[PDB]
Amino acid sequence: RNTIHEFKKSAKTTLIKIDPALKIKTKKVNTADQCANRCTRNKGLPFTCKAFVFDKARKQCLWFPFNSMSSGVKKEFGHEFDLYENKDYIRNCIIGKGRSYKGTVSITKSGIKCQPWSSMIPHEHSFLPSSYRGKDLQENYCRNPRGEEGGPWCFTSNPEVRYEVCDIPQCSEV
Amino acid sequence: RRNTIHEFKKSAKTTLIKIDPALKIKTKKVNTADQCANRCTRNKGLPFTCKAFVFDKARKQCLWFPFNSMSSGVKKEFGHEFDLYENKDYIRNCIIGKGRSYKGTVSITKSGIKCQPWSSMIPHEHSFLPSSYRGKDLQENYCRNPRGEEGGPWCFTSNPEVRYEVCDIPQCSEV
Repeated sequence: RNTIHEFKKSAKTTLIKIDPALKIKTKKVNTADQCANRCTRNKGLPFTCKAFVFDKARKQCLWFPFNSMSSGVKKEFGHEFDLYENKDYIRNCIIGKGRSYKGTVSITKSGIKCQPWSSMIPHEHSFLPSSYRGKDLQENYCRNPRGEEGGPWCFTSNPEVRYEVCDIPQCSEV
Repeated sequence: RRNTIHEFKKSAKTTLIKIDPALKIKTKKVNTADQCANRCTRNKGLPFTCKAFVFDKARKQCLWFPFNSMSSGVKKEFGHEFDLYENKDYIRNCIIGKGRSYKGTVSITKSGIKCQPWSSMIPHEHSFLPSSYRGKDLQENYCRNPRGEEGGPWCFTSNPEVRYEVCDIPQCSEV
């Protein structure tokens, strides 16, 4: 099957390896969907794939045994690249107030679809990605920029509900 | 309507039961479990956070739940006609310490060997059986650390020369 939509996609982004010892595998392919299928099943890869980048200009896959949180790696802007991270290795639970939560949940506790952080409809705010580096305020994911009690939250697509907390599990719950 | 049926951890012949009648549950007649997965993933038209759904193969319908098997007040229930699908977005994918309570779906050891199914005895014979003191959360070929006996979640290996090996599951506290 196609597994591309099972990854967390960061547009216009790539990863740069700084640690010489880290492995990488690259191959020319037609589409990104093909990179995802191979990463998912580690097809022909001599390591467990945690992420991959598709270079739309060169039409090439770059498979990695690391992701954007790994030491020895640096995230970087690049308009011709799209980064896809295996969600099995993107922490999906919170420890404190969800200060550093980077998961993909984008629905409020009541089920309302979150409003994109870079959007101003329905609500106006000052939570611009630019003003909160390292907070990953991309797409419409639940986040906790200021680190407020409630945990990860988001402005909602419902005009009557400015913002609402999301229902992200505590890592110790089990 | 992309198929998201694989973004869920499946538990056959199982449904969930919850007391608190204050929670909202949605139901709908469908053709396949796949149709139910897409709606939970996108969370379309659901007045709550969809964490799991059950597909009734006898009545060809699904029930979307605001909870999963790990939610308080919820219990599993056997049923030949039911298949439970839990949204992996709410199944903890990192461990704390030795991870005895790990219930994620990683199924490959640290060196990259595909895990042997717990229900299988090939290549390795073992005593980690269903009703034993060490067979509590064993399912499919997922890495597990029964009673936290090893350094972390592990599994019997599909490689005859490697009986077992630990898997590479991230610590929730590191990042």
